[PDB]
Amino acid sequence: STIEERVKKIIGEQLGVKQEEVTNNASFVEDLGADSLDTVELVMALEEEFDTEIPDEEAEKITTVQAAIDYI
Amino acid sequence: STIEERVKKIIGEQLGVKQEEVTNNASFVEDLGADSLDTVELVMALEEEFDTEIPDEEAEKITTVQAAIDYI
Amino acid sequence: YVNDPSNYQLLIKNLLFSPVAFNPEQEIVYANHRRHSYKTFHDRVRQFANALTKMGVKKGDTVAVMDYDSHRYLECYFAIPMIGAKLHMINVRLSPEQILYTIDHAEDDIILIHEEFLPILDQIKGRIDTVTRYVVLRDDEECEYERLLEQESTEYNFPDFDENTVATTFYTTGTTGFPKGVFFTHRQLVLHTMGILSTIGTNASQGRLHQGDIYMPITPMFHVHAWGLPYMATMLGVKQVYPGKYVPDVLLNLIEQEKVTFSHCVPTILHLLLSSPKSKAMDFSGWKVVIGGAALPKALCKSALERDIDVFAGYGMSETGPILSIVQLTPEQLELDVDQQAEYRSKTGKKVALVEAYIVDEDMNKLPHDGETAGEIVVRAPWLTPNYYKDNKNSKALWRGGYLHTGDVAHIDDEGFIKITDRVKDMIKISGEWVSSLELEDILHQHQSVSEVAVIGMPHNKWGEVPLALVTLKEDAQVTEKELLGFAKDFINKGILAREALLLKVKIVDEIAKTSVGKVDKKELRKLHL
Amino acid sequence: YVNDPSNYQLLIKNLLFSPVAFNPEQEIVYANHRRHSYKTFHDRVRQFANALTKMGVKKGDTVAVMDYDSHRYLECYFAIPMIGAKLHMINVRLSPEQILYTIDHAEDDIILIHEEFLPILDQIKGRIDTVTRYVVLRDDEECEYERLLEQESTEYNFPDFDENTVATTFYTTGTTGFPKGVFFTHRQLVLHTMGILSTIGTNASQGRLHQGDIYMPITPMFHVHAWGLPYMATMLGVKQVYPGKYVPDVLLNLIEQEKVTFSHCVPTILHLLLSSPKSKAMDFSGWKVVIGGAALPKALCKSALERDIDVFAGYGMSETGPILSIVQLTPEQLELDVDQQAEYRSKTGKKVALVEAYIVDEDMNKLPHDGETAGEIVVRAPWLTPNYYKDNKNSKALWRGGYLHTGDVAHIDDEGFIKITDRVKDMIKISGEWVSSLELEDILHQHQSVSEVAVIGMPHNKWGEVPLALVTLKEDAQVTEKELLGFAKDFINKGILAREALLLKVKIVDEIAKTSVGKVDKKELRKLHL
Ligand SMILES: Nc1ncnc2c1ncn2[C@@H]1O[C@H](COP(=O)(O)O)[C@@H](O)[C@H]1O
Ligand SMILES: Nc1ncnc2c1ncn2[C@@H]1O[C@H](COP(=O)(O)O)[C@@H](O)[C@H]1O
Ligand SMILES: *C(=O)CCCCCCC/C=C\CCCCCCCC
Ligand SMILES: *C(=O)CCCCCCC/C=C\CCCCCCCC
Repeated sequence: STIEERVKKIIGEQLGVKQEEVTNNASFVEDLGADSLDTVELVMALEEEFDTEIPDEEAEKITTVQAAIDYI
Repeated sequence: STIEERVKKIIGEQLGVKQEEVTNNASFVEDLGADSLDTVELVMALEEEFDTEIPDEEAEKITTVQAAIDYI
Repeated sequence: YVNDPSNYQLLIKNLLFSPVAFNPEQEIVYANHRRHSYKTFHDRVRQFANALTKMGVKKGDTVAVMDYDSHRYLECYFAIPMIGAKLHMINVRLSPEQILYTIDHAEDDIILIHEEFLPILDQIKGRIDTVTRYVVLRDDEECEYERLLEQESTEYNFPDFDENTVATTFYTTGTTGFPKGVFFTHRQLVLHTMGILSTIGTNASQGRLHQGDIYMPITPMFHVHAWGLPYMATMLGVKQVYPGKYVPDVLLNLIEQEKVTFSHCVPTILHLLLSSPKSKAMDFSGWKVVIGGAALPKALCKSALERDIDVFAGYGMSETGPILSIVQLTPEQLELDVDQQAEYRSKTGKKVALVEAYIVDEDMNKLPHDGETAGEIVVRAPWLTPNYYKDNKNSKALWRGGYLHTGDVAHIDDEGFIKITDRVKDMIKISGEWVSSLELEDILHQHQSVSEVAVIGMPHNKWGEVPLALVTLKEDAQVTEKELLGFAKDFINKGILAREALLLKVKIVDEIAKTSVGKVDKKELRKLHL
Repeated sequence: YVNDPSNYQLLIKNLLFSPVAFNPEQEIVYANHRRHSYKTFHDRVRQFANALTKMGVKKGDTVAVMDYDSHRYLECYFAIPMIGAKLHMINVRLSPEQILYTIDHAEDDIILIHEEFLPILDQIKGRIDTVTRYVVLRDDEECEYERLLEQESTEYNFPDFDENTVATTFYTTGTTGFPKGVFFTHRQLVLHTMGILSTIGTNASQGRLHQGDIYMPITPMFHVHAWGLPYMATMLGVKQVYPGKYVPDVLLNLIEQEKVTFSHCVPTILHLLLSSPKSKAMDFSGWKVVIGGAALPKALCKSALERDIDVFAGYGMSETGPILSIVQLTPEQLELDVDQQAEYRSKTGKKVALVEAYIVDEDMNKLPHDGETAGEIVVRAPWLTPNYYKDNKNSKALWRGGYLHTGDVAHIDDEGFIKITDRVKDMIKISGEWVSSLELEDILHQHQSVSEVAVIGMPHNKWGEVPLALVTLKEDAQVTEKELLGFAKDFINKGILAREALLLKVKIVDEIAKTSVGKVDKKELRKLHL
């Protein structure tokens, strides 16, 4: 209800993209306009805000954001 | 009371300097660490916030910030 | 130029027009876009020569190309050198400031740029001042390159000049302040083609490129001449397939449809292709990838061998042609099991024909080849750049002592197998002993609470510089420096102080800076940390 | 080198050791820091030669200097060229990236840097790779330069070499993608000193530099050799005063105490000195400033004349020695009133001895000298740089048609007085007519609701590029484009369409980008706007 809402916020903050377009379906790449470094730093900021401990080993298989949102 | 307080805020915002050290006595230069361009853009931001219309012709003679604060 | 017809010059036009084999009906395939034969290719090369002459390209001009892997790049690989101009290959992975620097340094006259790189040109177009014309390349009939070629005749008489005139140039972004320009002549490229063909064509039954193969590059073709492989494939007259932009599914479809047999790529692309879900049901037992980017891992090699792929390694760099060494297996070594074969195929390899390679110390004393003693590789070959363009001090440091210093530390077997340990500038000098960082990085990466490991040095008073480890932890594992220290101590087989673990001082920094080539910037990490 | 003693070479050591006048007891003053005589100066130059030889500086090495105006810079102006090395003057006003580029391009060996520029070196120290030693200059006894000199003998035999060996080099940041390197030989510097001395020493009674003057620079001494004035002052053997960092009160105190008579500065520094409250009661009627930075205004000249200062203008640039022209007044012109004298003293001036200057069109047709026809100045002189260092195309464009193109548009009087209008790249081409931007900028600046005015061009279909004005308004004056248009129409004396005011399209943008030299970046403004 509220957790999933704010994951659409984080990845939208650093890349300057609105929350209506940026959703669970919106992946870590393409529509956001993120490179490799931008994607990994978004993955890091996910844990710098929600206090997870991402190993990038789950990030080797998630490419839809939705996977991380639900992972939380 | 309140007007003079927030002029110490503006010139402290862009240059990342606290409001206790940055006061009326603190000039546009030195202690802030501002160049020519930084100083003129601070002078502009003064009018972009308090809605004055600085001509830089008053800025040719003000070198203490206090002069502008009271000018308002 | 005085021709003296009895005096033969080694030129690239001889590679094109005096090949090993020429089949006029053999195809050149641009992925799902165009197909034409070698006759059409030879006509289009002459047309491109006519167009370049029309635009005003002389025998000393520079033409720069910003493109993908396509038939247009293959045409530029021939037409521009034969006219007498230098081909400048632009690395599209660099930052726009570095690209602008290289354009200003090389002093290009015409730029051939793909329409997808136009945003890169948008932010540096003002500060160029050398380029007079821009040619926009497209994947449809709107291409200006196609419009310029279909306005010319297919007849042209290519000149004869000295074999020592410069043919190609590109800029390497190694450990230095600014990009360094390497360059090669016609003779060097022709000799590189001949030498590598003699080395890898005469192999008995493993890893050989012959006249029945189908070649498709998976190397971006602007790096080191795509390892000189387009020249070799044109000389053999084999079917060539160009994929364009590298997408794993598109590449797998091309491998299936075109029956590709020979490729070259880097470990990351190969891992992506093997891990793609589309590749599980696709046949692979005719493919002959050569991995030469950097340090083919043993696990990826083992997986590729289990998928029945003839995968082997090779070594080179920008200054060296590039090819200096290739893994070749004697016919007793194909009877070994998958693990020992994977170990053999991951090595640097033996040096190719006409290459002299030694390992030396800082005094250049030519350490023995015993498989344990490690020193820097120094080489001599017929296809090395003589210096850096418009450079003196770095050029002098490159050819110190009469050999070309590759900046790599390796030990050479008794039978000739080279094993690269790590870079010269990554060395860890503790007191009076010399250790690498890559093996420590791998050992710490074997921990179950690390994603990426970076090991750099930290000066000390008595023991000199000491190693320091920078890693990123794993999920719900707030393992501090003490746990990583204990894990390192849990290992064996190390020298120096006990197990060389007394001043590790391991740390954990969140973000590790990565260069435009995907590698971590160790110098920047040192600057930020110390 | 074969000396051939009958064959004379024009070297800088002859400027030092064969001067017009040598007083061993004449002083060299560093502001409130040190004082010593010309004998001590000649001893310290030999000591610096000994130290440079000890550090390993050969006859082709490069020594870079990052300093203020001091006695150390005067010592470097002599000692480094006499050894045979090139002196690279670093512009400390450039951005650190540009400074790093120039250091990499020139390939310096030793860097002499003041301790106050150390933060600049902090962010570029890693990516340098050419410099082996850094010498930190200080204003106290802790200076490493002083410690290195007081460890050497005051005896040295300076070599004799070709007069065409390069002596100095510096980088100009004009309208181009990267800084351009100009360089000069010993012969060119000696000839520049001789020519300017012959031109401005032989004047009857106005604006002459003679053997009784006291010289103090107010030009940063790393730009164009400080207009060659330290060489001329050393040749005359006059008292020299160096202020260090430019502070108006310190400069005024130095002028009062040292009885300075000859100086050179830029209009901004002169305005600051004249507007300082400390200068109202200070005597000025012995001072002979020459204003040569850019475009001495008539109002500042009038105020300086009212303060009884011999103020006059001069023209030059990095590629030209620099001095090409000086304002000299015939003795009938000193009887004119203050306004006409101010008009005369603000001009570009007449060309100095051994200088050929014409105004040409884009076809190089040598327009007439009538005082109205305007074209680009092209010059020939014994002290022009022959090309840009490590550059071909810009070098070819610099010397087009056998003359050096200065990039300035001017009209020359019938009697020889040159009047520069504006730059070549700032031109406004409407249809088939040619107008400047500076006069329009001044006219719009005469409005009572503008602080700074920028006028640039905007392409159109029929009339070609049309002017556009960018200004910043004044207090409580929300005057839109219509008011500025009306104010421009209120003027007179203009050609083209009626009063050339039909497509002005004046705008008001808040912030105007300013380069590191204090000037507005017109190219960047064009990129941002169009
Ligand atoms: N087969 C290989 N194994 C390990 N390192 C390699 C291999 N091939 C290339 N490299 C590395 O890649 C570098 C090429 O650098 P560059 O000049 O940018 O092309 C070489 O110096 C090697 O250190
Ligand atoms: N007396 C002068 N009046 C007007 N412009 C000047 C004068 N002296 C120098 N300049 C300008 O300053 C420029 C020097 O540019 P630079 O190569 O950076 O030294 C010249 O090209 C002139 O356009
Ligand atoms: C990314 O394209 C890598 C380019 C930078 C590093 C150069 C790689 C080394 C070049 C060649 C490796 C040697 C293998 C040659 C293959 C010849 C056929 C067997
Ligand atoms: C800031 O130092 C200006 C440097 C950049 C532009 C060069 C200025 C032109 C140089 C000299 C002007 C001519 C006056 C020479 C004075 C000779 C004595 C009368």
